[PDB]
Amino acid sequence: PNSELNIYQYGGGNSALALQTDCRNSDLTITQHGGGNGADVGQGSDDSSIDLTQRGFGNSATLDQWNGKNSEMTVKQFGGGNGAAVDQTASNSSVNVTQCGFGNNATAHQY
Amino acid sequence: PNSELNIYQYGGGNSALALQTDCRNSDLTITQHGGGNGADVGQGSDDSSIDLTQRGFGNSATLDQWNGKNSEMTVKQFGGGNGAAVDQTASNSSVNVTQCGFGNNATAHQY
Amino acid sequence: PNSELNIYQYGGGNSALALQTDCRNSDLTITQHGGGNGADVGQGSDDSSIDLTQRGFGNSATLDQWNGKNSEMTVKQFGGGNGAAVDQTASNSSVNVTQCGFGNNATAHQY
Amino acid sequence: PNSELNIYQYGGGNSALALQTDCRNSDLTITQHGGGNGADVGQGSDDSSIDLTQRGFGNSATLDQWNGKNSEMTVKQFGGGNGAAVDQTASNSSVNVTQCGFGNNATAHQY
Amino acid sequence: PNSELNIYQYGGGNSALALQTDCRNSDLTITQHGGGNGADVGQGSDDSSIDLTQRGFGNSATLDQWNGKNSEMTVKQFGGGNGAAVDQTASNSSVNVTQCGFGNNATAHQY
Amino acid sequence: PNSELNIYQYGGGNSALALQTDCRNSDLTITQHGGGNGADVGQGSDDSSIDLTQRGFGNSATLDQWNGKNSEMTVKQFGGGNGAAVDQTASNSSVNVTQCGFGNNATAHQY
Amino acid sequence: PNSELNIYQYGGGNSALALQTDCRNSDLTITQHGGGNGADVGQGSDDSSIDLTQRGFGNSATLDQWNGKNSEMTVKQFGGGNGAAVDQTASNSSVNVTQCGFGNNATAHQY
Repeated sequence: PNSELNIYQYGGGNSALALQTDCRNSDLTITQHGGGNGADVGQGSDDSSIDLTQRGFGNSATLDQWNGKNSEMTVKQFGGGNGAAVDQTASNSSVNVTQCGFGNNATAHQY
Repeated sequence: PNSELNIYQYGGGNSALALQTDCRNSDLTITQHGGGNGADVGQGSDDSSIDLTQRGFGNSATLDQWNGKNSEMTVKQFGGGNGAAVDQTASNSSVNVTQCGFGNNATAHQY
Repeated sequence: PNSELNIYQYGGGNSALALQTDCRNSDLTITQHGGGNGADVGQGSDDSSIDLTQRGFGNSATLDQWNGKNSEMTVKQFGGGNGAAVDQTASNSSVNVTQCGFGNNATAHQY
Repeated sequence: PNSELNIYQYGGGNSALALQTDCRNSDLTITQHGGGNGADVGQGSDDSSIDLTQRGFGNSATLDQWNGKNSEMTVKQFGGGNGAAVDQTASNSSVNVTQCGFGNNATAHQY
Repeated sequence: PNSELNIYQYGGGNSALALQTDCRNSDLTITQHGGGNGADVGQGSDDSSIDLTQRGFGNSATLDQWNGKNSEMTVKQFGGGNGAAVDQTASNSSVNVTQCGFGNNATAHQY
Repeated sequence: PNSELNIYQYGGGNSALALQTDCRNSDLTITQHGGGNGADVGQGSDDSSIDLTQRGFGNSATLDQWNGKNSEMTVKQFGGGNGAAVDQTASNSSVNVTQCGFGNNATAHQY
Repeated sequence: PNSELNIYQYGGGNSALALQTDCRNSDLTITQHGGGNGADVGQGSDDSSIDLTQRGFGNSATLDQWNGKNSEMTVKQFGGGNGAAVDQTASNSSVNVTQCGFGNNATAHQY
């Protein structure tokens, strides 16, 4: 099972927690640009992907992709203080969240 | 097999376009409070729900839920100039967008 | 059972209440142009259609189509302060109200 | 039962009340031009028609068709202050009232 | 069982503690350029590799790769005061941490 | 094969090169205190130990423990500018070099 | 074969060259105190020992122990400019050279 977890941080004060378990041929990528961005990502889904990109300051993301197969996550937060929380369990399914600006809130649930 | 689509406007200058076709056992609800809020919503998903509530001024929402089953979409825009675009094709899934404040932008795509 | 309920509002201060239940293969359409127009429309009839058009200011319509089949109801209110009250329960039946001008009152019941 | 109720009002201050019940394959039509004309028309007869035409001001009409079949009732009031009172219950029968000018009163009963 | 642990230190004030136990056909490499960089690396995984490179000043790294097989760790800290903490126990898995700038904190967990 | 290679540096300008290959059940330790100390150490010997201690400034040590078994090398350099060059291939043998002061040169070979 | 070769140097500028080959259960020890002392020692004799002690300045020693068994070699040079050259090959034999003062020269051969 070729499973890859990548964390790239540029700037200062960004924090990332990542978990990949029982997750075969799947990719989890976190890329944070700027400052004070927080990420918490769990992936336990086969042939699945999670891409998290935060660019700016004070953005928060909590992502959970569990039990699914052939499933995709994209989260892109541009700006300041945006909040994202997503759970994805559906198979052959995809979730996309894109927040631009200040103070955005998004919660997504796919079963 | 009951299908309901509802529009409520309170205030002035709010505009709503709604479409429900091939959409069985499904509810689409559109409620705007205030002024200048714009909504364009399409629902063709069985056993599915759309709820958009706009409260404030200049909020814009474009919602599309097609080919899904047992799917729920909720968009709530509080304040001014919030923008939301939501696409929903997954079955047994939920999208929730909650925008608070001014100038918020959110696009959610869930397949 | 393609059931569609459409409300289009252009201008300011228009209010529409629409209800569609137990209503198969049926369309309800409300179109408001101008200002201060009030609409209350309920439809529970199979293979039926409601068409309410209000163009002007201060027009009010109360429209109820219940327990009929293959029934068409149309109200067209042009101008100011027109009042229409229409109840339709007869099957395979049509009601048509046309008001032009100011201060008109029209009552129609079809059983 | 293709039953149609039509109200056309042009001008200002005209009032029309129309009732259609148990009235199959039948037409009720009211046409008011001008101002202050009053109409009260009841229709409960199968395959039968009412045509009321009031053109002018201050004309009053009280019209009832009940329990008839294949019955035609036409009232035409041109001008000002004309009063008409017509009751029709006979089947396969026709009532025609024509008033032109000012202050005419006409009463017709057909059983 | 060819097990190699290499440490290269250039400059001054860099300190590194490295432990390799029960770790067959596996490579652990530490390379520090500059000053005041701290490293603590434990490797007990078969056919696994850990590569740590710190370039700059005041960077801190804590890396634990345990019980895995065919597992890769890459940690690269460029700049000042970066902190990294990574634990990997998953087999056939890869963790990559890259920090650029000042004051980054990165945590990686892979089981 | 529990094989551990540790280098501790306290102070500034110290440089340490260490390689451990084909070396089962063996420890290589380098400890540098002060400034500008240079060490290069290779270990390929089974059940062997390397202890290099440099305390001061400008000390240089070149240590090669190859093809031996049950072999110990200890080199201790206190002060400034000491040079030691030691090669050890003999099995069940021990080499001990102690330099105190300034400008010492010592060469040790054991086959 | 427990074979030990130890060189202890205290002071400055001391130089020692030491060779132990084919020499089982044997000890070779050099102790130099002071400055400029030179030692060159080869040991290839079984169950035998070499002890060289130089205390002072400018002392020189060339010691060769070969093909003997159960042999002991001791040279003690105290002071300045002392010279010692010793070859031992005899079995069950001991050579002892003691030089005190300045400018002493001693040659020992035992076959």
